[PDB]
Amino acid sequence: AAWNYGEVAGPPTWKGVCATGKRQSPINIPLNTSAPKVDAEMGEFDFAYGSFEKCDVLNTGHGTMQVNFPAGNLAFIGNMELELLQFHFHAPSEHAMDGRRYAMEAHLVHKNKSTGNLAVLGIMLEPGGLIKNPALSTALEVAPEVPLAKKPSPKGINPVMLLPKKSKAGTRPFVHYPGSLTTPPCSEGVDWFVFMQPIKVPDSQILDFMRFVGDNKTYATNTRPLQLLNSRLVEYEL
Amino acid sequence: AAWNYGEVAGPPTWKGVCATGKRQSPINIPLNTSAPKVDAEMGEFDFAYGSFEKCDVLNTGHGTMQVNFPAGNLAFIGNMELELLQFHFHAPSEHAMDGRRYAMEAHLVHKNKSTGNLAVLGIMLEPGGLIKNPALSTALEVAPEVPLAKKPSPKGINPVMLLPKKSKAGTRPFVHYPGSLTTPPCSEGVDWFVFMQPIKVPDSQILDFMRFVGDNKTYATNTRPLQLLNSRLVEYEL
Ligand SMILES: O=P([O-])(O)O
Ligand SMILES: O=P([O-])(O)O
Ligand SMILES: O=P([O-])(O)O
Ligand SMILES: O=P([O-])(O)O
Ligand SMILES: O=P([O-])(O)O
Ligand SMILES: O=P([O-])(O)O
Ligand SMILES: [Zn+2]
Ligand SMILES: [Zn+2]
Repeated sequence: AAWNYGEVAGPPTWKGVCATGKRQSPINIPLNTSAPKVDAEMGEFDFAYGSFEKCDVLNTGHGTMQVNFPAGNLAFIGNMELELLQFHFHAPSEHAMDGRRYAMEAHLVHKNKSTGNLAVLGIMLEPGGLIKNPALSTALEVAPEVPLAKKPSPKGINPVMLLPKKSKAGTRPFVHYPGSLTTPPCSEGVDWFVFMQPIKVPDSQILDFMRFVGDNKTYATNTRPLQLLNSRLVEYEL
Repeated sequence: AAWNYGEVAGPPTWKGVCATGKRQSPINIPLNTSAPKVDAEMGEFDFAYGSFEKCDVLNTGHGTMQVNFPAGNLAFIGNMELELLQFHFHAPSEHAMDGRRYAMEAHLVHKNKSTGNLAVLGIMLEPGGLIKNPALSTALEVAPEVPLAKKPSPKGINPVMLLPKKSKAGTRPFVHYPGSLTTPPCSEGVDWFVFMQPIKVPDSQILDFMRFVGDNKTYATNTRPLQLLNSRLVEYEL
């Protein structure tokens, strides 16, 4: 009949810009579309991330844990310098590609040192991996139980492990578009770069994360529904 | 302000008995409780599932697939004859054990020949299994992806495979309680038997099922919240 489970009741009740905004994330990312793809002409990312950062792991109390970093983790793109602030995860992925979401999505949030605005790199996490992603692994182990608490992690964290390998041609193809934080206050003016290439994590880790989101008592999600592109352009650095 | 993702939005708005009835499923099943427990004194289940070749797999448009059986598969418990009509699944589990849901719950739905009620057997699926479960596997393989569509299974689907292994005393401990269907119209007078011993399953299959629940484009759940026990008691045949 006309009964369903439906989507989580949360997001559609969010107020503020979350409802009125016209530049909201996440959005769909067409990549097998018939429409012309506007090249972002921005170059390739160059990453200067540390290999054993010492991090605070916060429990955001909204599902994901948040691994915070000290300065000196820099990513370079389009003549700007982005500094890494923190990473966290969402399951399922928040962006889709051609309408389809992935098992998880890592978000690596940066400050644009050039501008002061927020930049966010999104990486899709796919099931099927056989090597435990140590960044995600450490972030699940150190994650404090009490919401809004934060323990320092004993192990180091290499955030490079949440980025795609360079392809056979040396690229890390991506798409770029202006958007917003995916959680309240859903603030706009955020620059989004989303990597086309997923990383393969093991299925155990994805379930571990959904378990974390469900507070070790069930399996839950923490993703916002797709938003309307509106008059925005997605730019492709393939 | 405060905000969350929440749970799915559909269930709390299901109407009719879903809302008014006082014998609804699922429920939390205490086990590590001081409280004394009423023994079911019903003996152990015996299974005579035979006519499992040539059965249909149906996509219900409500998340799970449903493996329909022909007449002739019987289960016996107490003085009672349970005729298997179909099985399907939920992720995460619908019933909880001390407030803990498992990754999946299998529901084998029978007609109780002896009372003219339905009877539902309920098995928890945990991750961490080394062998694909064959019933769940074929269910996933054969299940048509188009909603409302059904397809005959080429291979035979042995429903016994969804039952936990006998304990080191020859038994499969379970709890019994009168409840309802977990989906609308939530009709009451369903006999629930929930087994206490989960079956371990490869994480691949759990994500594959959550994938199926998500129209093969996301990962989603299909579970109703827990329901008040009210006047009932839970019978334990441990
Ligand atoms: O440091 P990368 O950007 O060459 O990996
Ligand atoms: O920035 P490079 O040294 O990884 O090419
Ligand atoms: O990609 P899978 O086979 O781990 O589900
Ligand atoms: O950084 P997010 O949580 O707003 O996506
Ligand atoms: O393989 P497990 O650790 O997810 O059970
Ligand atoms: O068999 P159920 O899922 O309607 O309880
Ligand atoms: Zn995020
Ligand atoms: Zn069910």
